[PDB]
Amino acid sequence: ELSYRQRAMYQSLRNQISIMDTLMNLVMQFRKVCNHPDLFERADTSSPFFCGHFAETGSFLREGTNVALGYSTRSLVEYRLPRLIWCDGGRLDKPGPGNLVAGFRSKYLNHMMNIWTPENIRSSLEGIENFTWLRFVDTSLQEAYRASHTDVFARAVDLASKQNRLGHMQIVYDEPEDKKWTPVHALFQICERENPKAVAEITTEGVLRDLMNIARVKYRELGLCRLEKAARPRASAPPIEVVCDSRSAVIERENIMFHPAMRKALFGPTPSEIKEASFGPRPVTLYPPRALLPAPDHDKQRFTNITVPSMARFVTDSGKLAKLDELLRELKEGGHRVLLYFQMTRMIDLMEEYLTYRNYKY
Amino acid sequence: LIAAHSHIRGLGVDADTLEPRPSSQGLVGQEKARKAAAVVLEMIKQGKIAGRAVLIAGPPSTGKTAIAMGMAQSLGQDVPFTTLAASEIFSLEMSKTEALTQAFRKSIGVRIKEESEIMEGEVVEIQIDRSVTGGAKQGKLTIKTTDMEAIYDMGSKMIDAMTKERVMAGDIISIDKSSGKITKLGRSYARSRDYDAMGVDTKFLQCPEGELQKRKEVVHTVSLHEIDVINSRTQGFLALFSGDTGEIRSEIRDQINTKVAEWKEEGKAEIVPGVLFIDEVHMLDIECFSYINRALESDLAPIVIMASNRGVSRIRGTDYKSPHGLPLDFLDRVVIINTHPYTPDELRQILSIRAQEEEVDLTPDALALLTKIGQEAGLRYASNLITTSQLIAAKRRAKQVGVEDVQRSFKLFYDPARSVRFVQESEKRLIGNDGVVDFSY
Amino acid sequence: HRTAAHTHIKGLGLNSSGIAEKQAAGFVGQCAAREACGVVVDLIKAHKMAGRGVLLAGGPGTGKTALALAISQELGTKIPFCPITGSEIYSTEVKKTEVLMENFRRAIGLRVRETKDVYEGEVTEMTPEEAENPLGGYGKTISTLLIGLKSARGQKKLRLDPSIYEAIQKERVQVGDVIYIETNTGACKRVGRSDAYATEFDLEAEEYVPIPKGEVHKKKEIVQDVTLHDLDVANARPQGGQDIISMMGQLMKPKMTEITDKLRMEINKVVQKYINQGVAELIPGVLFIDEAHMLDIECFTYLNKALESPIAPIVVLASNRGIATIRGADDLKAAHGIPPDFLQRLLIIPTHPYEPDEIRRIVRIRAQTEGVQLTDAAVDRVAEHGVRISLRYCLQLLAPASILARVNGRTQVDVQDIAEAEELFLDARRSANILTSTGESGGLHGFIS
Amino acid sequence: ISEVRGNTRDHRTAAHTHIKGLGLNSSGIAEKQAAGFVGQCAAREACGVVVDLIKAHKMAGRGVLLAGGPGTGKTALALAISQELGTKIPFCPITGSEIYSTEVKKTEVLMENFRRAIGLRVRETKDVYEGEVTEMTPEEAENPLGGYGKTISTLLIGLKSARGQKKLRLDPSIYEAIQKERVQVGDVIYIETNTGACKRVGRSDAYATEFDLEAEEYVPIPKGEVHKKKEIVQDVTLHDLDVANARPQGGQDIISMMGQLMKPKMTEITDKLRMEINKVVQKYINQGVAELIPGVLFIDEAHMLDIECFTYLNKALESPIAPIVVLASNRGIATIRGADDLKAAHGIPPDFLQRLLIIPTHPYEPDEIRRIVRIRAQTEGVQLTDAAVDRVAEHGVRISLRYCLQLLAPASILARVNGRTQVDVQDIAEAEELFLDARRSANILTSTGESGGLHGFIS
Amino acid sequence: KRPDPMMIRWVNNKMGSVVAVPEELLGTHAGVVFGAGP
Ligand SMILES: Nc1ncnc2c1ncn2[C@@H]1O[C@H](COP(=O)(O)OP(=O)(O)O)[C@@H](O)[C@H]1O
Ligand SMILES: Nc1ncnc2c1ncn2[C@@H]1O[C@H](COP(=O)(O)OP(=O)(O)O)[C@@H](O)[C@H]1O
Ligand SMILES: Nc1ncnc2c1ncn2[C@@H]1O[C@H](COP(=O)(O)OP(=O)(O)O)[C@@H](O)[C@H]1O
Repeated sequence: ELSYRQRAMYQSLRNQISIMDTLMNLVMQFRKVCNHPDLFERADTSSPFFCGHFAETGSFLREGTNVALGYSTRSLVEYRLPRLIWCDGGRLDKPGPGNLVAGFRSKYLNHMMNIWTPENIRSSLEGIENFTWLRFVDTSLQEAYRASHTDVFARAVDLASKQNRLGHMQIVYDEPEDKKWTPVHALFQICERENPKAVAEITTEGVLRDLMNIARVKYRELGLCRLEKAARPRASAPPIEVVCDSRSAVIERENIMFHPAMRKALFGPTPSEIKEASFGPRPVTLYPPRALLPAPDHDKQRFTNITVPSMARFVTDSGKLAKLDELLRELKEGGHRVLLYFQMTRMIDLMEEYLTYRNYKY
Repeated sequence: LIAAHSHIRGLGVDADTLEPRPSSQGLVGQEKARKAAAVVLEMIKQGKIAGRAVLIAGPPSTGKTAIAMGMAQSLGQDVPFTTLAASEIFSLEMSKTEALTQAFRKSIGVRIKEESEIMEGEVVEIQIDRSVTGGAKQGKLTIKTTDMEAIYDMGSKMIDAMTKERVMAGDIISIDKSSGKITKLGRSYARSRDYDAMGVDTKFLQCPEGELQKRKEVVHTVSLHEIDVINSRTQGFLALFSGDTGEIRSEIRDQINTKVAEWKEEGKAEIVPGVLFIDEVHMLDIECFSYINRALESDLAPIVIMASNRGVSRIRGTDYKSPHGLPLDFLDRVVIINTHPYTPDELRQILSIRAQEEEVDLTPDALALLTKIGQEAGLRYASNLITTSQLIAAKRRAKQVGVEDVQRSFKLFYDPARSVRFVQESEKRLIGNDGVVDFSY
Repeated sequence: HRTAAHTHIKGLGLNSSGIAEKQAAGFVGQCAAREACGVVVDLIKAHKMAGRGVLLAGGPGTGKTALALAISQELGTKIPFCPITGSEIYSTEVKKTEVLMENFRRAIGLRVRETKDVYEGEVTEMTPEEAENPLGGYGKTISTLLIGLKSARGQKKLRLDPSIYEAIQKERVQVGDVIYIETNTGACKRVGRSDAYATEFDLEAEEYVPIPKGEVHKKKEIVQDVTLHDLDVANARPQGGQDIISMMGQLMKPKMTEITDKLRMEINKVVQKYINQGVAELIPGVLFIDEAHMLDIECFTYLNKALESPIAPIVVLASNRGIATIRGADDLKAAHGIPPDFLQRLLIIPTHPYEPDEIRRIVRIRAQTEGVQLTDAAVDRVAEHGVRISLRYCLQLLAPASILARVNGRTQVDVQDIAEAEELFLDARRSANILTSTGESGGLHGFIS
Repeated sequence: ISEVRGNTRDHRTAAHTHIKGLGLNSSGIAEKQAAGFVGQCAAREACGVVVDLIKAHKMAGRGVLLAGGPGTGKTALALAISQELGTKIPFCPITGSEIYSTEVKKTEVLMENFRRAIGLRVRETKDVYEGEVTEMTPEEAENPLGGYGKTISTLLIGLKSARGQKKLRLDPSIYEAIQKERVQVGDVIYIETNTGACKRVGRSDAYATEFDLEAEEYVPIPKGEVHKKKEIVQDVTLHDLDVANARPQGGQDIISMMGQLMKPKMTEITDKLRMEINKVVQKYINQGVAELIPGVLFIDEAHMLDIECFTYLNKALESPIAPIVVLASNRGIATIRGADDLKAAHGIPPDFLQRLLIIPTHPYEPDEIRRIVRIRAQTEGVQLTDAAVDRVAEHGVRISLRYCLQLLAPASILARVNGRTQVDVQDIAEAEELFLDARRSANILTSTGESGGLHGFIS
Repeated sequence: KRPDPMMIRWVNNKMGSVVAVPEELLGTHAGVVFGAGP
């Protein structure tokens, strides 16, 4: 019978028999969809509905061969704010004229009267004082200060540079003679100095190594990383934006919503930086130093909701083509090359696309 | 290990007539209930009918779980059998309704087939090029059968796998081209001697024969719940396992239901509907029952089996009682199975199976006494005394459990009824419901 | 294909005049209720009305849910039918009135024409260009990418915004790939390798795809079906941009959020632009709140305001309960379990028990729906239940009796196979007798209270 | 760096420090007093069979109830069971109160502890080369590749340990690890043979004087052999496998690294994960490369569990991999925590109680209390006149065992404060007057809080 | 074809393995491991 794609469109258009008459026009498109639905509406690469503004190309002929693609994507939801609020001191943290508090308050609350500044920490570093432990946590006063002022993203970028040296000590300082040695300034990192995760990676029988990767292995072995997506969001939108008639807003939009340091951290070192680092006379530590964007869990859909039509979908979208595929394979084994005749000339083009997919010959 | 039901290996019915044998496959008695469960089991296998709720009812023991475990064994691994304790539904990460929705959708399999393609050959050479300071990697693999040699280009993902596997010339390897996984099968050359730290010399193998590429049809079964989790997300598919998944939106499920139907019409997938077994079902709230009753009505609903020990008992989350503790408009949708307490010869046969499963050689008089204990103390207690008497017998090096060991076990360990009397005989010294107690002599 | 409680229901079975045929489209009886449900279908198909309430009132097993699913089939696929139970409203992520609003806006659909403005080609050149920033500490930044795209109708060179190069980079595009670029979102898709240089000897399992036919720049148009709730969720959790918020918003765990009235109001303005632009048809649908007695007095008091909204779906409630205590309001009893304030808003369709010959008819409709070929004496037997026992108990026996008959080698179910089904599979009342007789006293073999 | 303290390694004494075991013959019969116990000969013999039940790997999912009044030694018996098993078998004690987490459903908290009580013992061989890098030196290849000009066929590295040094010939691919890891002569590294890569521990402290300032700490030369090949035995619980799979630790992406910078919130580990973990574990057991070592989940004040916890335990105990559960309860006939209409013995639902082996614990005779006072005194280090012993034991009969044991330390203070190296009646008669029991204090309450008033207790 | 300036090449076969280094990397820090630093 008809494939569900055919059956849906055929039913919707044959329902017009109840509405009108035009019968010849209708039964012509009956014959169309009953041959292949891609004659009636071609399956083509598609994505969710975009609930946003973009700049349309008004002409192709005027466009030329070199064109600049700006990022035009903006929200249709659009939050108009006066510059009195958004720029001239209605943001309490933004110092300037009018907002006379923010400049004082930033210095005193974040530095002068801030307990994590090294001068304050250094006064609290002995005995029963609140930073007594900082000798045995592996951070310096500088790293503690940094970690208390930078956000979780910036701190996570800093983690990307570090070496898990306490895990290597677990491999080397094993024996009674080694006394399970640990550097005394890392004394309190007990669970880093003693952790099966390090040992399981060095033993040649990977038994506990595999027991710790069970979930990620079977997820992959189930093919869930490769199976087609069964759903996606029906609508998609870019972030809502403030709209303010000032230049400071446009700069601050670019500084936050297109934040260069976050983007550089995610996407890694720039190609000239890689060249400079590899041709230099002495080694240099790049930033970040690698792309910190994760691997996508779906190994084929990656980071976008765009679908590309499969040729297997095209084959099964026509019941005749699905049935013919078995008959043509039988006829191939029967020794016949493909030879067919069509009432609609455009169906010959789809069969050429079908045959150039299958690589069977006319 | 040996667990409470490890002797149950099926339902013990004639596959032709569904007649229950009086004892087989480790089940004993309950013949009316075992035949009923066998009719349910067949309409599970047939798949045709969705959304049947069958309640197994009875006093404590009498094998209601044992029957449900016999059904699970008879379905085998392929059909989903989601065991759920009704107290699992009260999550803090999701509502009871969402927790039930996930439990239903865990019980419907999608059985998806694909043609993989695989390689099998000796590695003759490897070349890898690496960008200093990281980034790009490139390489070529030269791989061999008795009948072919070919040079395959390698991407970074494959070079990571090759180096993680520490692939070397003279290795026999297989590559699943679709997934990209590599496995070393062995080596055809000796392990070299020019280098140290080369590590373990794997199995010797002759070189693979035939063509390098072979197609391979493989089949994977995934739940509707596993399709839900990975289609509600871009990233974080470990939520299949960690359980981090939130309350999944219904738009995603509506889409998946439509697509799985389409995959069935395409012949890409077979839907394999299985069982959700809700043990202790009386523990659900009125809000849970008023969800299941309409969740059952969907075409993708599994067959739901339940067990309850409860009499005419209070429904949780409301002010009133009902049979089984289950709402009447819920029980309206249920066909009920009743299990019956065992006779002494049924007790004797069960205890013999428990003894054989634990590999304990009871003397005949010990089995008689355990049967007498079974009648008065209960089947579980009489079961617990079998392993206990085996240990006591081992203290005295006895080659069989004698009556003395069962009596010694009966002496050391109290049954419930005797413990209730012990409590009543010490109401002054135990903490009362008033919280009062006397600590003095 | 699988057979379920309502597979026999195909529609309301009305005449063109809107009178019910006494047995049609799978129904038997309920004619006055099927006629009232027809006038509700007319109220829905005529888009003019918002926020009307219907209550299907009637005891359990009187086909209230069959009526609601029949409405869902008379409306067809185009109109949104949004079924929920009252027990779905208690989310752990967001307040229960959020879930109601989400379901109200999920029950309003939109069909909208969309132009996708895209570039397609084989990547023939890709050349990044960059600036040495002042000392921000993150180092050099790519200022732009120059990329060459080749299609069948020649080629074009694109100087991309670096925001779009990040899409190209996270898509792992290379020279010689075929890519799709969507200028709506700045989003990218790697379609494959070219069919050029499509040699077999890659471990990479590449999909080689033909060069895009046609012009390298295209402006295809497609019609999208969306709900208002789909727009709310898109704009509350933005994910379609190439900005950092959209990027990280795909890495974070998805979670529901208490979408504000402010957002919903401003999406009404956006959708009304699509209407005035002529690119969208508004298609309001229906919300079926089954088991509406499981709502609570905060849900019902919210529904007052929600139905007064200048756009709201039709709401169909169903309840099976007499004079009952309102949940969350143990001081207040009312009929149907619905507050007396809210019941005034509804049109009540009362629903009635079936007669014995209707049960016989339903049993025969249901038997042939399941493919249970059933003798007339066997039909009469099953229809003695439904009178003496619930109707549902009749229909549930048909499958066991079929199994037992076929195990007995019969082609068709006799009275014997039902009489065995009646014995293996008890009704609630016979089981309730077993409880009261066996649990007549406590003990080792008693039922637990 | 740290200034080590030379003082004696004594130990603190707690309420159970005197208990050392169950005190049983090889026939399993209890000795009338032994290993710190006095009496409870029945309950000690029963616990001795439970001990042999646990040490025999047939057990799965059995339940025990220690039933008896407060003060009757049920927690002492559980600790004695734990000591009889020793450290190689997991003993996981919790109260029922610990199950009411805010952070996951309580059936998850109980299943975590249920799996904590199950151990796995994995044997593997560690195989490394380690040392200070004495040298790095390329071997130029016989047949260089055209257009490169440099071609190395071997890299040679010298590694010194405290116990010797070796000339090590390595596949040149190690250049990648050395260049990334920035290995230098005088750095301490190891080579692992399952990868051929290397990792840097640090610079050898032989070079700590190379500069007045350098920005790294130095590490000692490895004190083992230059080449290690050792079997290693890893203590693992199945709960460790749960967490290690459900929250991988080493991930190098931003979301992993942001994850490890934020609190490691518990998650409702799926049964699908746990059931696959079990299957791979059972595979490796059948290979014989691992031992399962099921241990004891001990739940004290188990009457604090509710009926939802107990109904889940039904399913949990039916698992084919499960610890033994030992419950302790003192709640008479009492209302079930989560089923206010239902009373049952021990506060355990009758459904669940039928599963447990109940062990009763009885009160103590006046002469047993006296023997306990003797055992406790010598454990605290207190020494008593016999008239002080008899006075303490008399309070044990009239008031409570626990109260009398708590008088020993106060009276020892007062004795030495009065210059006496042993406690006498004059000190006991004073300890008992500074430190009241609950009854004498309840009498003060009953007399003083007869009404509201300016000096009244608040009722 | 002259080799890439910055791809160092490892190749392994029956004869064991070698690493070959681009002439552009000799005299860089990446040459130091090979005896061919600045
Ligand atoms: N018919 C039977 N055949 C074999 N074992 C049984 C049978 N009935 C009960 N048992 C065993 O006795 C114990 C109690 O039965 P169970 O199924 O747990 O009862 P409940 O209905 O309370 O779950 C279990 O160990 C079970 O395996
Ligand atoms: N008039 C009718 N004609 C045919 N089948 C019916 C009719 N009324 C109810 N049924 C069927 O009887 C069963 C119970 O009806 P249901 O809608 O569940 O009642 P309620 O929802 O009020 O509990 C369902 O299988 C339903 O399809
Ligand atoms: N049989 C015994 N022999 C020696 N000490 C005991 C004995 N029974 C109890 N004790 C000690 O007396 C106190 C009371 O016992 P405990 O186990 O705490 O009671 P419960 O089980 O009611 O909590 C503890 O300090 C315990 O160590």
